[PDB]
Amino acid sequence: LVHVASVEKGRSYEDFQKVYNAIALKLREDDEYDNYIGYGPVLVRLAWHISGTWDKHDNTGGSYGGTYRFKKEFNDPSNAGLQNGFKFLEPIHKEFPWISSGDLFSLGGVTAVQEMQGPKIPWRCGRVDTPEDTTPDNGRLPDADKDAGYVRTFFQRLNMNDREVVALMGAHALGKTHLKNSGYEGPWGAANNVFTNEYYLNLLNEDWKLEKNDANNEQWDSKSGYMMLPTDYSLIQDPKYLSIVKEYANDQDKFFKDFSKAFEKLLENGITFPKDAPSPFIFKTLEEQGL
Ligand code: HEM
Repeated sequence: LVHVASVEKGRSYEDFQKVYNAIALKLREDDEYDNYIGYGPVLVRLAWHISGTWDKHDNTGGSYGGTYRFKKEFNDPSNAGLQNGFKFLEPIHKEFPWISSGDLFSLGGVTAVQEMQGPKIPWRCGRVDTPEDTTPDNGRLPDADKDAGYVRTFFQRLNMNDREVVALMGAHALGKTHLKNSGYEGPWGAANNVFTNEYYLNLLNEDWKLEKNDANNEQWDSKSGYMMLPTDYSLIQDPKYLSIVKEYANDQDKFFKDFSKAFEKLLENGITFPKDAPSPFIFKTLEEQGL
């Protein structure tokens, strides 16, 4: 498959900035969701899950075709709980009916991170909705009950290397697990709706204890009320992952720069951009705009 980026006809920077503003303002307004964590965490989880179905071998999956909108992908077990992020973005799509689904889903992730005080993520437009028969089959998204060699091998299908995987994983400072969605329960830290290098600091500073949870799954629990998944705990079991974890713990700006590069690569995998295409857009925050 080739997937050529096609700008939505007649739209420019100013148009996409209005869709960003709309998402950012509704993030401000619906602050009560999930005990006052707000929708920002589920929105970056949604942008990583629409993107994480990609396979570099045959160019199937990825963010381009906006296929999460179809039943098969929407009802994938690994996506339980994302229906909340979909329902949030849906009034915004009715307001701007011209934006493609993959562009809206991916832009929700960019808006969430920058409004939660994160790095600026450059974003590119151009995904085109594709038919229901291009919807990836269930089962391409990663398991939590596994080790550092599973993680390295999995992320290789999206050709992410070690540094990219560790940086990407740092988005687990946001939000929390929910027993009814994934069989795991608890947050990764205290400030779970502000983007910081906290996940790395908890991983190197907490006295973690392995316990079974109410779903019979194992997880690492700390005295502080925080949890780590087996796949998360892997990053300090592997000698190569652990030097990067330490590096991000001592330097949030290096983590912000590397997370910025890898989240954009994750959102653009599987998409060919012609060089007549617009440069990546850097969107302003509500705060930068005085709104
Ligand atoms: C091996 C990789 C990964 C695994 C096994 C994994 C697994 C999970 C699980 C089990 C949950 C909890 C879902 C729930 O109960 O609602 C979760 C949540 C979340 N994940 Fe990951 N994760 C992985 C990678 C990533 C990456 C690369 C990102 C983002 C760039 C990410 C972002 C999030 C966010 C922000 C949440 C919280 C959402 C919320 O609060 O509802 N994850 N992850």
